[PDB]
Amino acid sequence: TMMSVLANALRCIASAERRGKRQVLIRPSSKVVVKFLQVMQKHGYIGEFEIIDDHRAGKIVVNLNGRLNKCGAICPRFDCTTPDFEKWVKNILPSRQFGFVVLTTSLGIMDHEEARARNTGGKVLGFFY
Amino acid sequence: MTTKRRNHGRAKPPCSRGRTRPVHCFNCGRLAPKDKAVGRFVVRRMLDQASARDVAEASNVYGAGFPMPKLYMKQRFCIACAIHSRTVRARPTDMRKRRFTTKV
Amino acid sequence: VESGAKVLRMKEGDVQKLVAMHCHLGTKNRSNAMKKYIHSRTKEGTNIIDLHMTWEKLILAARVIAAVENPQDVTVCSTRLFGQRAIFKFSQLVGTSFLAGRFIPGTFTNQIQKKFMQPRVLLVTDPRTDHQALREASLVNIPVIAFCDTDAPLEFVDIAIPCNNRGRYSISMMYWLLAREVLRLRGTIPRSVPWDVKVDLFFYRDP
Amino acid sequence: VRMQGVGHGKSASSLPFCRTPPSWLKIASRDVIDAVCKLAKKGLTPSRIGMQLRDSMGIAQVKNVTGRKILRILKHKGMAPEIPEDLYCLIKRATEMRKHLERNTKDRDTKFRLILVESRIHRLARYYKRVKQLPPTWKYE
Amino acid sequence: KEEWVPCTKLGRLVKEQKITSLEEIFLFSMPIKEHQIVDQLIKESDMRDELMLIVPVQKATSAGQRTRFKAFNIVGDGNGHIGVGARVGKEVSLAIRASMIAAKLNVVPIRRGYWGNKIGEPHTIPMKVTGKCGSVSVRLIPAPRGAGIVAAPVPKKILEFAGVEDVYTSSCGNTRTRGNFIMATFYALRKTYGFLTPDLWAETEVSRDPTDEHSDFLTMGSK
Amino acid sequence: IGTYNEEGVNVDLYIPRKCHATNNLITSYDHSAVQIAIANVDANGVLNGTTTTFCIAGYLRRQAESDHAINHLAISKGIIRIK
Amino acid sequence: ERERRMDYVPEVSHVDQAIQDGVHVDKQTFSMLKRMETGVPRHV
RNA sequence: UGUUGCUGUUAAAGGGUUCGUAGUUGAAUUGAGGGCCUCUAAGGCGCAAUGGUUUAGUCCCAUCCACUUCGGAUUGGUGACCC
RNA sequence: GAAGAUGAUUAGAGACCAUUGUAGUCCACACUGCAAACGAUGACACCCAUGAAUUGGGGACUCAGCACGUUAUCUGACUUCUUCACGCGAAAGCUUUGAGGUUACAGUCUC
Repeated sequence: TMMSVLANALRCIASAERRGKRQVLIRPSSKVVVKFLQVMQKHGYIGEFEIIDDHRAGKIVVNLNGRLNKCGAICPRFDCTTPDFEKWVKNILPSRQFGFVVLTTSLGIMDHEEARARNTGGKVLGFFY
Repeated sequence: MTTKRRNHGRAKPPCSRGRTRPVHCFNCGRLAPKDKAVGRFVVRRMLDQASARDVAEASNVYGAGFPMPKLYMKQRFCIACAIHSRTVRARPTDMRKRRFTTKV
Repeated sequence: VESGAKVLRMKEGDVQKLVAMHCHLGTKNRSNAMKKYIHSRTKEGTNIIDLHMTWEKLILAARVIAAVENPQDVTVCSTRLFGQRAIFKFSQLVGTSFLAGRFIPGTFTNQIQKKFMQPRVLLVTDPRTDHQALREASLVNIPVIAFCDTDAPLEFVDIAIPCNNRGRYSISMMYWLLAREVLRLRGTIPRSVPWDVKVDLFFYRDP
Repeated sequence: VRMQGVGHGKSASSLPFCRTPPSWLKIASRDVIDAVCKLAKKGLTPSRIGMQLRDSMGIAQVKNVTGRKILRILKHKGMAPEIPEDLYCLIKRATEMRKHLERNTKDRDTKFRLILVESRIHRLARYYKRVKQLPPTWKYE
Repeated sequence: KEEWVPCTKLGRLVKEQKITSLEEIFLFSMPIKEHQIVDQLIKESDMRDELMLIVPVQKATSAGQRTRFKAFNIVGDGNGHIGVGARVGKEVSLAIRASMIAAKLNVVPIRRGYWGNKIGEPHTIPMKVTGKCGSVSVRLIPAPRGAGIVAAPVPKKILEFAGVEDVYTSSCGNTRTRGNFIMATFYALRKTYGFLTPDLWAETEVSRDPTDEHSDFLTMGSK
Repeated sequence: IGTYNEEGVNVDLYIPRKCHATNNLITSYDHSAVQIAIANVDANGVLNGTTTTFCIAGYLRRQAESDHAINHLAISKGIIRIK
Repeated sequence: ERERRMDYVPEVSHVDQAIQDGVHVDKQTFSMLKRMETGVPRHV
């Protein structure tokens, strides 16, 4: 089976992006997968997306503008902290300039940049370039 | 080691059988799997052309009267067997991959 | 295009010619990448090409050769007798360079060779056996336009015109339409008259 | 994937995309209920009750034309079986294999199958004593 | 050198003042087929030519054997242009002369960004990149200022060429075959512009090729 | 557009071209990334002069996705008619 | 080369277009034509 | 010795297969709200008005009739649509 | 037909070959679990393109409102492109059927 929802979604996006395809299908939907997409659509990396309803589990559909290069998943959801933002941001990303790690917090779902700003660490979620 | 042949010299595909019955040779009595073994179909004459004339003379109810029968057989050979009578020969890379199916 | 008066649009007599000389059909075999072009299949099993599709492709390729102001930089290439004739008659009018008979390797890449040339653009009768040309267009930054059999691959073909390349009367039509319209947009032959000379000049004859 | 041994199949039954009752079903909740319980007294399992209903009366789903499905009906009227459907069936198949094997101890296939069916029944058992639906002293044998 | 005759469109333009820089040629992708295109545009007193390797190769023959010499050249400007030749000639001086030609054909520009501190002009690669030839693959990591060129002497050269003064690196696989290491390192420094970043995109406009604009004068050129 | 300093001054040698189809950076290295220039036409068949431009990437001629994308680009700009 | 004289007054051109010479073609071709903006041309 | 960051087709290395406990890992739902005023803040595939002789168009019409690939014709026409 | 016996072959030869021949080869009930038991490719799950076929099911009087075939579609299996796309690999090769999606290194478990 699949033991991470995110992993199932963002291996469709990455593959599709490397083939230059301008839409992708996503088999499941979660409250979580939504939030992840939302982020990247603000910062300009996605055109739009639709959630469709089968009344069992939804099928997300996304429009890629080709502005992504990867969307990963950090699977164990390891604990990152106020000092350790530095660590992750160096090690898994090609840059500090345009690398975006996305984290979970009690507050919501947000970029590392906004995480530091509000001074709360948390468990990591995923990342994109 | 190196995969010289994809099908391994067999008409047996991976992940299906893994066992196909042995079959004797009409040369040396060697056994090999049926798929490996080298099939040919002979259609062997019962008379040479030269002699066919002479016998068809003395015939009235045969030859002219009915076309002569032939001995049919299937011949399953071993690898070594085939090669030595040069009915199968080594081929260059591009040609080895070619097949002619079961047609002659 | 627009703004425009429905200019360079298919007409009665245009269609009348195409149907007649049987360039509306393709080749019998189903496509490997040109599946979209095909409109149904006949009870002879031959795949008809849609007319509107083909027409727009032709107008497109006109806009390309119109955008070269020194026509000699465009090349035409055939390796088939049926297109051979039509090349020569085209290179007179439009003023394109050409090589026909057979493509020779290193005419677009080999420096030490007196048959060396650097095209801006390239055409072909068949991308299948003119293929050597295309693969040397790739490394010199030269776009391509081809006359594609439905069967044919589209590898190293940027723009593609669906076509039948079987028989004389098929191929001649296509070159004739291009040449016509090109000269209507450059040197301003009007579309008011039917074009000056005949498709029979573009037919291979044998000497 | 198939639980034990090889198999991938996609043979399945979908749902309606309309969860409200058809216009050609003008039958009320009560009629549906009555039909279920009536049939049940023959000793029919819910699986065949639903089949009889859908085919004869055109019922889309029991759940669509009543507020509840087939077991909930039965339970409330005290006709429900105390051995779940899936468990019972396996035990029947099991015993029948054991007959065949009693006679034929050379039979390789049905032996291996019985091993499967056994451990499968055990999985069910374990389940239904976590989620109470059998006594907590239940065992296959 | 000896007097030169262009057989290339580009070559003609470069011999005139029409194309006045590498940038024009690069920006609308066109191959450089004559090394004389480099020398004319980029003046000497910016260019450097080093020989990274010269080694014997041997080809087997019955009885005695023929020999040859492989060699590499490396070339470029510290303003962010690099290019690596490798060639083969039956004598020393042959393969040397040949290398330097090929090298100047293969020239490619270099993007240098920052580490997240912006002062002066670029001192650091814009991102991590990798390049691979054979089993070796290099990982270039961007470093803060004052780090220096932290790599082995072989890539230290190759990085000095490309104007990268601050980097941290590591290699993998067999690195003790010299030739493979060079090509690897070079493919890394290409991959910069091959990667899309937010700073670059804005749907930047394209315009006509130098070739096209100057077509008339190339016609006259032919005469 | 491009890398800047804290002083706002461009540091780049050049800003590479866009492939409109995939919105990816056309490299100098790719020589299969062709720039196709079509000449526009108005009423009475007069050329406006070369105005529009397409740019195709060299990753679209390694499987011939080129044709496909050119159509979607064209059709959107009203250049190619669909019914 | 100039043994090739292909100049004839219509000849094969308008004959093929049918002056009344006729053209007949598949019923799929027919269906395509009549759904075009041009519609069927005469003699088809 | 590769948690960060290893390898196992052929180079050292996937167990002959299946069942199966400890152990490890495990799908989706509950839902993170709104209005009135200012702001040229943007978009508009909403829209009353009224503008525009081809100072911009296409369908209809007029005249030809051209067997078939000419046209123009004015107020054309709350038409279409454009600033 | 191992072992054994006899005849050759050979410088030497139960050799390889020839004529024989015991255990064994077969079956029932017990053990053994030692194979290149191989696809030298662990198991489950997701994404991933080109063409032509085959194997089952489904879709548009008398074992008989039947059976086969063609066109088209679909789900499940085995594999070919000797025009398999991207990509990977030291190369040979691998390609929805992965050794691909991996230094931009993290789906899960185990040996």
